[PDB]
Amino acid sequence: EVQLVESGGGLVQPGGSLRLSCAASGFNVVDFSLHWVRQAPGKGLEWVAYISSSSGSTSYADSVKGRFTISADTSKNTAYLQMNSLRAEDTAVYYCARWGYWPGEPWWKAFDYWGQGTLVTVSSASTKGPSVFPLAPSSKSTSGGTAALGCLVKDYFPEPVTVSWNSGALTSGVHTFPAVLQSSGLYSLSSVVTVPSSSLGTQTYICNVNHKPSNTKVDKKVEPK
Amino acid sequence: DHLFPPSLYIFVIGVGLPTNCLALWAAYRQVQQRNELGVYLMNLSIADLLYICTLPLWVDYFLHHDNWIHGPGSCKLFGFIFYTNIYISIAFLCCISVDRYLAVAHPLRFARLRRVKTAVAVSSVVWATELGANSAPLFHDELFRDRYNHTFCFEKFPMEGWVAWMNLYRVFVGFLFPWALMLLSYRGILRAVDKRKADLEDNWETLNDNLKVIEKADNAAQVKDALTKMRAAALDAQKATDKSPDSPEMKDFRHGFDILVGQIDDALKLANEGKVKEAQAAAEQLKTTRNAYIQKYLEYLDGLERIKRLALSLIAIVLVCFAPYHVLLLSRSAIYLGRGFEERVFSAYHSSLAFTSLNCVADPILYCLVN
Amino acid sequence: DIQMTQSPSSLSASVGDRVTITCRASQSVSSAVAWYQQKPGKAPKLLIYSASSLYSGVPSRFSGSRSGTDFTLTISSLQPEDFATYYCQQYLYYSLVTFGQGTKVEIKRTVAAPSVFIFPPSDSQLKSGTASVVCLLNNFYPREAKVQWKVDNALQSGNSQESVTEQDSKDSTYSLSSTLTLSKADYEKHKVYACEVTHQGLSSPVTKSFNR
Ligand SMILES: CCc1nn2c(C)cc(C)nc2c1Cc1ccc(-c2nnc(C3CCNCC3)o2)cc1
Repeated sequence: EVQLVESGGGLVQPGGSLRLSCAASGFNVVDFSLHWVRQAPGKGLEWVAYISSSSGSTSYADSVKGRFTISADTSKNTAYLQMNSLRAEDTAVYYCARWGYWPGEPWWKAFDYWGQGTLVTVSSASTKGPSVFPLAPSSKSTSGGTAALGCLVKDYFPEPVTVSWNSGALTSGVHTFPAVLQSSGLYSLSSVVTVPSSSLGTQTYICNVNHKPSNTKVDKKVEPK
Repeated sequence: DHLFPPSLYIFVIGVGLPTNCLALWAAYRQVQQRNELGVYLMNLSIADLLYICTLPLWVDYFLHHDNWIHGPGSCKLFGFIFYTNIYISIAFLCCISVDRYLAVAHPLRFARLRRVKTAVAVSSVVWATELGANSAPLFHDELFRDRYNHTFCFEKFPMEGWVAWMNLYRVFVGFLFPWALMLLSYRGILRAVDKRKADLEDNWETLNDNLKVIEKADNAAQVKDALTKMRAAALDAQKATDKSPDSPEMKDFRHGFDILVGQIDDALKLANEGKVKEAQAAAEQLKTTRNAYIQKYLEYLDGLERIKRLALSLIAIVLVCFAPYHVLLLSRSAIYLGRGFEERVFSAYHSSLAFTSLNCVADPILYCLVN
Repeated sequence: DIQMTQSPSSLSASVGDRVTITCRASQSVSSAVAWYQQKPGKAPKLLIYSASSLYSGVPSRFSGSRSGTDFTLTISSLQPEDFATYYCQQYLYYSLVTFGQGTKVEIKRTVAAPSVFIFPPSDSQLKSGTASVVCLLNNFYPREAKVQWKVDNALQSGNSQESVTEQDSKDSTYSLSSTLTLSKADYEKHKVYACEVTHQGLSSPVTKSFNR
């Protein structure tokens, strides 16, 4: 079985450092060139770094020169990327990929194997639970139709926040928007459910907000004024 | 005047028999080497023996007898053999022109056709088709007595009607159709060869100039971009070198290109490190690698030119050996079929009929064009 | 430095439809262009290498070719599994690797304008010294949209955020929302906060507004 397995991602403060690993199975690290490819959230792919342990050759994207060091240790069949002096702009999913050596098919076939990728998030923000606000619908809006009711989950950190409605009972008509990173370094989600106008009365709706990283659970009732 | 046919036929017998036997030997050996053209040449050479084994009697007819002492069946048989020789030779020369066209224009697309077994199946179809087309008199003897005499063996002076129509069929389908196909194959070969050659010059110039810049480059960034284009050119040239039959010379070219690309990568990484010595690394390694493949490249260029010569000489053979005969056959048909050199045409016609026997000489010559 | 440009940054197509994605090299690249398929949350998979050949395991639906510097990816007939982001990648050398920006193949649908709602700030956040106004656009069928925030008819800029969902798995539509960010000091001023929404499916911008 041919595998590339990344590890070592996580949260680092600006100016700090991380050491990412890429373990190999099936093939050895010395049998191919390893590349790191970065994908910033919402962006396309960027090549970041290269190592060929068979020749001792490395290279870096201009955006990381003098900042990142790439190395490998074939005795553990593992490669590493040392990321020093990190900037906010380095937040991305880092993937380890396998590209073979010239001549022949191992080279023409390029990034045949990719690892799973690991997330590196660079931020000065400390861990925060959410502020949860009721985006209650107005009774005068789109009257007689389907009301949109929701909750705003504001200023939280880190990223992995789960929002569900009525403890998992309400899945129909539910849109959870991707969180947006705020200038504060914290994130904000919005979760909206669509409901028949009449149901305003009755069918109380609860926004169940769960933050594993902050051991926080917030239950808010969204109701028209 | 009347001794021209006998003299030409005696020459043809004396030359063609030794040379058709040697041609069959050489073509068989070419087949043993898995050269599919050795099959077509073998089919050509046997056809020219089949005709030749009849010529010795025609000469005796012209020199020692006042008529056809052999009887009507020897006349119908020699006519059949004559026509089959002409159309077999035309069909196989066309097949050769079309497989040289495919070999140069589509080297990796119809590989299954450039095989001995495919060529034999093609020859079998060609032989059965020719034999059937010319076998009609063998199923009804009125045909041979509406077209040929039976006291002398020539085609009757006036033409019954169907005779002129079949003569037009054979001129247009027998001669003009495969001739036009041979001319189209020749021009397609010229275009395919000139395009491959021109494309292989574009890569040579980009490589040459990028090496010159590396020779005079100062900043590492320019050595880097020069090597980048050198690599693109090398890969494109190897693609041009990739052919479906895995010819031994092409394999060597592929290996050379792999060596070249490896040297370009060694220099490219040495340059990324920032060691200026890359200038001499590349300036010596690529020069050394080019220093030896050039002679092979010249041999390849000569090979492509020799394909062009084959197609042109083959067209010239078809036009010298057969054009005067189909031209006078068409002229004598356009007369019956319409409304004065007319007899005067009948010994230019007979002289051109005799002249068509030189395809028994041209066929063994093609051996010097294939290899 | 060898840039690759993909033209159809977003392509809509039906299941069973013919899809062509075109990528242009800034300079000569030998047939060293690969195509990759990326699905959300996953590492890219190689489809085509050497601007032509399929990678083993890749369906015959995929093909591609080179014409000079122009490279294409063709999906002869889209399957439900092919709605992915495709990337064009240049591989001349280990250190020169570049990617095109990627083209996303979306599921084609008919056109419908979104429903628009306004969600005013309430006391639970206003008491914190901040304010936010949220404008919601639901079930928009095309992807493109423009939302303008205006306060007392002034056009604001640089003080709002936007988030868009992926095509819905049952409807193949998008929902968009945007948030206007205000300090309490800014919220305490002005009377009307309005969201002006323009879409290709609308004949005229639709507005909804919040009068303090
Ligand atoms: C050009 C010669 C020729 N070769 N040939 C072949 C190979 C096959 C076929 C089907 N036809 C021909 C012909 C036509 C052809 C033309 C004239 C005669 C002819 N006239 N008189 C005679 C005798 C001999 C000479 N003194 C008078 C009596 O012979 C016969 C035949």
